[PDB]
Amino acid sequence: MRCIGISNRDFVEGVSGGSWVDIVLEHGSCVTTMAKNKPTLDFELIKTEAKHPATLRKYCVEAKLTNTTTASRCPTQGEPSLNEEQDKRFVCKHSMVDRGWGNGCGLFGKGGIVTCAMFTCKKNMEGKVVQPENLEYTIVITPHSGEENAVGNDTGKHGKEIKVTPQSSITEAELTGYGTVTMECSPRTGLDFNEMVLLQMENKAWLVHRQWFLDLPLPWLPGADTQGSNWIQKETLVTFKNPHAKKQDVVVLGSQEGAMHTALTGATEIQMSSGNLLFTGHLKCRLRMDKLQLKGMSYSMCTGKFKVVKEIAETQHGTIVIRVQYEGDGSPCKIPFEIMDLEKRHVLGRLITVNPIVTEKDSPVNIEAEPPFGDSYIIIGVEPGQLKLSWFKKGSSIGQMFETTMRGAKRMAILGDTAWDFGSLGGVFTSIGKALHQVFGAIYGAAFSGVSWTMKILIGVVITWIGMNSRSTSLSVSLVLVGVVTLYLGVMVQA
Amino acid sequence: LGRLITVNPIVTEKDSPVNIEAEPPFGDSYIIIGVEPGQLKLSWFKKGS
Amino acid sequence: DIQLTQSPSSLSASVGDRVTFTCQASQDIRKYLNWYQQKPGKAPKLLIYDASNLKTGVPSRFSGSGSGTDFTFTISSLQPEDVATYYCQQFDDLPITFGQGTRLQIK
Amino acid sequence: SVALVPHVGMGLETRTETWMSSEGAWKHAQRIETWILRHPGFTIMAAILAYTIGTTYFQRVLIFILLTAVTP
Amino acid sequence: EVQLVQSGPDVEKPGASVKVSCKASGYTFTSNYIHWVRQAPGQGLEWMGVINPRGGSTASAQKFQGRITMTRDTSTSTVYMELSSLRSDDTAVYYCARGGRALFYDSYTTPRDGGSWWFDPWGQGSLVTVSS
Ligand SMILES: *[C@@H]1O[C@H](CO)[C@@H](O[C@@H]2O[C@H](CO)[C@@H](O)[C@H](O)[C@H]2NC(C)=O)[C@H](O)[C@H]1NC(C)=O
Ligand SMILES: *[C@@H]1O[C@H](CO)[C@@H](O)[C@H](O)[C@H]1NC(C)=O
Repeated sequence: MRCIGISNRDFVEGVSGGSWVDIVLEHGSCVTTMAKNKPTLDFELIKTEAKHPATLRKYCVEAKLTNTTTASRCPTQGEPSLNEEQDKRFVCKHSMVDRGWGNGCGLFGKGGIVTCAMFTCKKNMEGKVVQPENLEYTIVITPHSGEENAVGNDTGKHGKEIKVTPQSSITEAELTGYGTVTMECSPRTGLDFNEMVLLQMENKAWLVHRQWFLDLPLPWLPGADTQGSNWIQKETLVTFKNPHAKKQDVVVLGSQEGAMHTALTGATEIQMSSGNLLFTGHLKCRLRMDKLQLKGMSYSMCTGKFKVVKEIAETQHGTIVIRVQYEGDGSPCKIPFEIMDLEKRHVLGRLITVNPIVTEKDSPVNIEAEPPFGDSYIIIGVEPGQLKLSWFKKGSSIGQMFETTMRGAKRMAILGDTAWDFGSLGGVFTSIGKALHQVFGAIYGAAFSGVSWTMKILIGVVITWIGMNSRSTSLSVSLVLVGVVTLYLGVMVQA
Repeated sequence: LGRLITVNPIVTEKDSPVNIEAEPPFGDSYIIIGVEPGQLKLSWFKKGS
Repeated sequence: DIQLTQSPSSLSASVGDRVTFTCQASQDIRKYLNWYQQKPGKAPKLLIYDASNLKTGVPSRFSGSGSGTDFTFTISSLQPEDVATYYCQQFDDLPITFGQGTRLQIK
Repeated sequence: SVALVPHVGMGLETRTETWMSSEGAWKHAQRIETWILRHPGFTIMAAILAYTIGTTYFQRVLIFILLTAVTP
Repeated sequence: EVQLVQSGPDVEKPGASVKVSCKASGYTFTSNYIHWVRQAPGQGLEWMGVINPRGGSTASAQKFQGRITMTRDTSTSTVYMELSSLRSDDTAVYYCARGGRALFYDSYTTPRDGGSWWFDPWGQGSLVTVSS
């Protein structure tokens, strides 16, 4: 359950290795896995909670002025001074105007002049950071096989919550019966914190990488605060008028809050109310399944006479869940579920309940499977054959491989070479892939980082052009690589 | 492969926070102090090159 | 933030009785918690640190317990000189905070 | 100010949509084109420059689209 | 011995500022953190802030943001708390005490932590009243 309908999902066939598997899962996604045995399990990822933050920065989006004395000496000797220029809690500026007999005093010249203002800010940004510690993931790992009510409703208790923290490991999990399961995270391979900043505005928050959050303009102030009111900056805030000649003036700059939104676009937000809500991100766990029963063994095959309720329920491509309600005696006996061709048994489906089972009797047990690209004849019935349902799966085969390639492409993007890890145990080829793309894309994808939709696509077409006119066969190392990485990564990103 | 610098770490009188230092490789590292029920494994990553 | 709840607010008890307090934390504070005794007009005083630990010079009838968010302070045998108000203290994160206190009344 | 440096290319992205979500790009284009409509002369002179310098046809195209990009 | 002598009780007018002193003895005055905790009569304990004797680093709670300065004299081995814009709510008794910790400068949570912050080696308190 709990996967169905989320689309975007991750079928992982087989394990081998004697044990393990490599799963890369995030948030909006989820994962369904299988082996030649052991029950099909689903890994769905929910809230990530980093507990202890620590507060680095105070940005204020709004302030006000008052008091605000000013002075001028007269228009040579001296550059004017004012005592409140002392306390940096004021803001100060020198300017030059003029004076004379009209001003009354000396000398007829262009004078120096100064001003200062008291500075106070009501609104802030709380931005904090979290060390790659005190942070944890929570997972629901849900069994298939019946037990009514939803392929869905992630609420409700089946796959526990299996929490995990880098401070611990090995992720020992248990479910009813077979439910012994071993997972191992690699959170230190996760979002790469210490590059990260969590930023709380009035409520809404945003996760943005550190440097930019350092370099960002607007009034500075360090995490210590403590009455300090010590704000650096303010030059970019609070602009000063100087109309044509006389005097000068100071102006509260006005709230930038929205403009700050316009800035924080291009960043995943985060809700933070109590301590953390953190969503998104991704993680990599490795799965050792040894330790798993098939959930029932040595039974009798049903008896006969199933009655269906509901119908077909094709989602994505494949899984085709069906709901059925057994009628009879035989008690939790296996359900003879089969998927077959026309007549003349060639029989091929593939079934994911694996080993569906009747429960206590009355309860709407359900199933999911993968018919071929074409016509499908599905049969649950045995002794009087009791049932057959006609089905047709449109689409085909080639299109399937194609779309699959699209998914693997997106996964090469978004997630990087952890993507290469997302399969399992390709021996050499997989590893050498992860490394080649590792340092390779490490150099190339980044460095020509920090660029947006426009400049990306455009630089793409130009460099692929210069490739098209290149000589010495190096065009390919231009060109095919070029256009691919550039274009394909062009439209997919920036979401 | 690591390389361990406590060399031959040792328990004292019992209760006392004994400590260790070591040098993991340039990459991923899996550190294990545990034996009979395998006890504690800790995941680590050393970055760098 | 680290809201510390203290229960109950007050208790009356006969001498020799066993008495227990409970403090509940809005966040997991792990082993950081404290138990004060304070007699009126006196500065507060130490009893329990790390939620588990007596101080030297403290009578043995005192004890403390609990781990993640929840904790219990205990006096095995109520003694008259123990009349005071008691507290629990969250140190974690350093927005340093106390429990509201629990007063005793001897029977 | 925060008006620019809008944390875009950066990295880290994710599988889930972020913020202005298929707008701010479309925004960027529409506004600059708008400003083009408002100040056609500058387009004219710029294009002329493209026909002046380099001019290696593809070159012209390039420096032209840049002189469109050039307005802040 | 481990000891604290605060200055005697005082009364001030609203909006004013008051300066309370905390003198210590029985240890190295730079070896322990200082914190100020207030108790209003009809209330319990409230944590005002912190100063480090060594080096002068300081911090304060959000409630007293803007209102409270902390300083020291190492020569006298003494700390000074000061509150500004006194208001009737401020009327309470104040307390000062220590910490064993690591230093240079004053926060910590991961290092050591706890150990009778202000229950065994707490000053005698001092009463301050904001009144007209
Ligand atoms: C998702 O799970 C919940 C929890 O089991 C389901 O709510 C249960 O529904 C059955 C149906 O009769 C009740 O007997 C239970 O008492 C309900 N559990 C409660 C109220 O905690 C919910 O129905 C499931 N989702 C769907 C769509 O069925
Ligand atoms: C600013 O003026 C107000 C009254 O106009 C006064 O109460 C306040 O103290 C002044 N602030 C400074 C910093 O001089």
